[PDB]
Amino acid sequence: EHQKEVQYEILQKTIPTFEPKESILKKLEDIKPEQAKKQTKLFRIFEPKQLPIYRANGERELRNRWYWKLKRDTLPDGDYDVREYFLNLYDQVLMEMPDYLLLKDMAVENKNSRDAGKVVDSETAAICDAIFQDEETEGAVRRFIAEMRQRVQADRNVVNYPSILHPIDHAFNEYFLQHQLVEPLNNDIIFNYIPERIRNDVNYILNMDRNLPSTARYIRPNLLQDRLNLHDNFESLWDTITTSNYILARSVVPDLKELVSTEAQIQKMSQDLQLEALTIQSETQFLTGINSQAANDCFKTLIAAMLSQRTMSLDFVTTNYMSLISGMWLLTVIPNDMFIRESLVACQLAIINTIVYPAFGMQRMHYRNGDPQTPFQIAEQQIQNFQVANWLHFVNYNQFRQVVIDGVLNQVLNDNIRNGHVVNQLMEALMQLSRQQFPTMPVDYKRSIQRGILLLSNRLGQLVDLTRLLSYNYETLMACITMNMQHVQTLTTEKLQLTSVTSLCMLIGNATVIPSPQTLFHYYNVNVNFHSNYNERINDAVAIITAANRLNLYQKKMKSIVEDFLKRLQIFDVARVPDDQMYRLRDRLRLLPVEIRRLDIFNLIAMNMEQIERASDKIAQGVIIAYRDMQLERDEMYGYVNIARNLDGFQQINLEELMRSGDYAQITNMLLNNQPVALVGALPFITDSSVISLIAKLDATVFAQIVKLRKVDTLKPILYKINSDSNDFYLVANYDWIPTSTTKVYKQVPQQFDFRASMHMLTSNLTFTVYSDLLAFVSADTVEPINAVAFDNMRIMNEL
Amino acid sequence: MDVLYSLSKTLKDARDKIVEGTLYSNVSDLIQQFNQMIITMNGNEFQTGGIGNLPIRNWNFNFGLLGTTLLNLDANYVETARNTIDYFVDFVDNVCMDEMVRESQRNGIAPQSDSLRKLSAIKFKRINFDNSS
Amino acid sequence: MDVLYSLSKTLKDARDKIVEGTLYSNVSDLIQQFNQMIITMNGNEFQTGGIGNLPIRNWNFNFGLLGTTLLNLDANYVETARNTIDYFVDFVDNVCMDEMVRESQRNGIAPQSDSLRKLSAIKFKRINFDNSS
Amino acid sequence: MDVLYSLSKTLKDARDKIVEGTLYSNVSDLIQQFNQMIITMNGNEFQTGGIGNLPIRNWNFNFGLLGTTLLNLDANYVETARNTIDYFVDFVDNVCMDEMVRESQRNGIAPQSDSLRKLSAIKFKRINFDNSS
Repeated sequence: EHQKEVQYEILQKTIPTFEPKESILKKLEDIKPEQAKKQTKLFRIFEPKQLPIYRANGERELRNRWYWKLKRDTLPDGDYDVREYFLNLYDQVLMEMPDYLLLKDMAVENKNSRDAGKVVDSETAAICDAIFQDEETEGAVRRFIAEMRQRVQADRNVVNYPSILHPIDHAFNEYFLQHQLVEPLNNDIIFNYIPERIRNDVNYILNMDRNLPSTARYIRPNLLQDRLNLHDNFESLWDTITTSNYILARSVVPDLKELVSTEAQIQKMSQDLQLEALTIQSETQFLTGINSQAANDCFKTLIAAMLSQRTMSLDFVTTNYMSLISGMWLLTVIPNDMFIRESLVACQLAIINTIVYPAFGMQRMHYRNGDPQTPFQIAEQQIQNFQVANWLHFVNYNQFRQVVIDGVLNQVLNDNIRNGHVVNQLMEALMQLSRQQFPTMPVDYKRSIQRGILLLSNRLGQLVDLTRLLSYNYETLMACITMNMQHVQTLTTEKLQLTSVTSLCMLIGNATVIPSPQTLFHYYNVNVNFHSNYNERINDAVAIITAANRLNLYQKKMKSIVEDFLKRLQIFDVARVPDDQMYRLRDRLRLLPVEIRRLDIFNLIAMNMEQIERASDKIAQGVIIAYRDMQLERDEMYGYVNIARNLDGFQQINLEELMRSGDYAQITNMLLNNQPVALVGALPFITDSSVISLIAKLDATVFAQIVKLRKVDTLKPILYKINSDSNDFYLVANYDWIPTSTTKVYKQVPQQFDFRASMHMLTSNLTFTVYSDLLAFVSADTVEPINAVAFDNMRIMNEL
Repeated sequence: MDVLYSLSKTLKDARDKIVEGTLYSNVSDLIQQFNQMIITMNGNEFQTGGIGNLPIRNWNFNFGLLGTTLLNLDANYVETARNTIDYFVDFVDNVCMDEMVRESQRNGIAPQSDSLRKLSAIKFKRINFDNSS
Repeated sequence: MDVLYSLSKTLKDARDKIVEGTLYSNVSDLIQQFNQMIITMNGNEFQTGGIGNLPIRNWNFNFGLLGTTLLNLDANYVETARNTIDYFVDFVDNVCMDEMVRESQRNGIAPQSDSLRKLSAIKFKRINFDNSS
Repeated sequence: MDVLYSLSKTLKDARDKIVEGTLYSNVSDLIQQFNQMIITMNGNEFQTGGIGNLPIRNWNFNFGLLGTTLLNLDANYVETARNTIDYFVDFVDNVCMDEMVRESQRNGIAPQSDSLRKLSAIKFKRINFDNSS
């Protein structure tokens, strides 16, 4: 068998299931819902700062001026890394962003106000104070700063607070205030949140024993469907998902109560079918009679596989015929979709060659695998009985029936399995095989196989009621399914022992087990939590992929995004995904539209890339080299400075594409032969306050290492910030020379602080409460399980 | 009939909206419908004409999807879009000339050509778009 | 008057765009406007007619919102949409017949019917949509 | 010529779609095109007229972008939008009157005015929008 395990391991290495199959349940029950996040600050990218100004001859004035300086200017160099940093800022905003906002918890007192006054941040209180204290703002403004008043309304649930924000920061905060993902909760929404079968079941008694105020709110789970069809082409991912849903649904189905005492059952089955008279062996026929490790685990296996759409495989011994006789009931209750094709045809052919074709005198069939016709399906066209043929034609076409119920697709039984009426035909077809004389079988094996059929055919009601119960548990747990129930033949199969089926047949009593409403709600909780997790992660993934592609990041390696994506679904072993499914999960995430929330934030960040980049003070975005003495420009910011307004008239050479190509060919030419040019990049610069360095013409000397190194990474040009504080300024002041410089550092001046375009009234609510559980508000009882009824209001477990 | 109007409405809009240099958010909801159209129409073969001097043409659809990763649509995307649009416009032109030419005394409101009887299935129902004319 | 055109433009588009089998991204911006319309119009009662033989009809709006969770619109969504659209179309038909029938010598540019004087408030201003005719 | 139709189509839609009280999702794809238009047209100067009695007008574009942070468009956004739209409408009016007045025997299909010869560059190609008329 050492070949068999290594071939199964070669198959298993490409499947992302975790090797402890029970442990996945922990990793599936520890998917908490995405907690409602509340913000305590106001997302300030910029801040006002006092800067000294220089009145266009060099002299530093006797006052300062407020400007919009970008706090935390961690902007890197080069065109590529700067917009990679804007994507880092995009991810930082997405993980920072609150759902709901209450401005009253951020409201702080306005220290100057002549009544009481409440601004909405400690930093806007500091800005408010500092604009009130200085001697150069307007009298209307300085009067108003101690006259503005919040508007807090106890009715209508609104608050209005003044704020001093940048229009960019105001765009982000007003986006966070308008679009909130929070919305009213009452008893007429919790009533719709539970599934439809449980709403209209008389077995489960649910109502509201708790009050909900008007300030009760929640968050929708986003229970939208797949958008990525994982079932048709992602077979190794679908294997992992069916294993995870399988071990989930296995731990939810109820344990069997009040079974047959196993020793009396084993002795009855050992005296009815005798094996000391026959000779194949004595014992191995009777591994059946186990109380809880065979019948109960078969019950779990059947319902968990049917709920998770996990394909099963049949294990048996062909000489063990009672396993095949119970396999007949397995084939009539479970649809033949469920079992893998070779095991289905193998057990079916075993049942037919050992029981049904020896019955009616017919020669045993040779199957020929290549046909689409199962052995029952050929057999009934070869058998005329009207009693066995009814059973064979049932099992030939019992399969699931695909219908959406409240959006979700569901795999349902027909109503003959559903009320257990089909077993009244299997037992009619089985005791037809019992009054059946076989034409050439030895009589001891014939009497043994007829009495082994009579072991089954005398449990008419005990198995009618068992397949009523099995189907009812499948009903009540199918209602809490929130993803699709797609039936795809999975790779690995959950092996079923037919000995466990014989145990479930011969050991069930009449005690009804139905899922209690706490484990019926908990299954729904973990299904909705996994589906919420799944959709919110896909939205994050298409956000990051679409943002990284619209921001021209092509060293991005989207496989890393998809690897960090599959780690977060918390059921996958990402290092075992095959490369074709990884690249196809990549090119399937790119056909999806971005969530409107993510797309609005990307629009907020994409248009303000230039204002955040060009107010950085660490980088300057390109250098004019003109080779003629263009004159030093007067600026109130810097004094005299070689700052440039446009890159017009000259050549914009992209420095990023120059770094990519590496052929140079041009900047070498235009640098050797002294031709004017404008290098567009995101370089860092040397600020330099020296007139001696201005006369010595230092800026032409920082470009020859571009053709020495053949690298534009070390390009650090020089800004000529000269002023009265530059302690070489007398050469500017005493002599009659015109301020000239060869090259220019293209840079934008920062925006000055205007109080009119920065004061804003922010509006939110007052004191609501979000609720994450949404199902602790349902009080939950059940009818006494002796009185449990089916869909038809007839009692399941009739047998009492 | 509804899906034929839907094919023509998407081809008209994709000649109008998918142009060179336009922003992607202007066409972000049209490219998804056009990709749904390509996904639905692949693997299917049609046969138009066969009455009078209208020639018999066989139609086979094997096209790749359009990209959803640009910010401004460049000329590569416009040229591959113009190829796919010109093939679908020739297809719908011959389907419309195959349908206007036929008639029936029994139930005239039903589609008469083979191509429009094939398009009247629910497999092609996801082609459907707004019905504004 | 602006909100009456907005009601009619959304009802025209929702008869056109909300069809069976269409993709959700084609109608993702219309369903939000139609839900804003339902949210605005609930709890309000109107009274149309009362001049000549135009009969007095009372209008009460109590509707649930439309779902925002499909990928392709199935026939359930289309049938509940057709119900809500038919009620709103009957409402706006009777409001328009109540407004075309009345006149005033004093200031004719003002709304004359009671329903359009009630729709001219800022409570109903969030109904407003594009004004393209 | 394509960008002139695109300017006029966005100005027509932004007079139509950007109104008071309308939902932001109705105009979420138009504001991005109008911001792309503002970003493209800034820093450029134009000169219209100069033939007959058509007066010479100089055009300079220095505008801020429109906000993308409202849920329902309030009247502040509508008034600043109406200002920017009225300036661009006056610009495109004078460009169209400068282009209809000129002609050439050599190649008449080419733009003749200085403003439309300046708009025929690829710098202005990102203005482009749907061509539906």
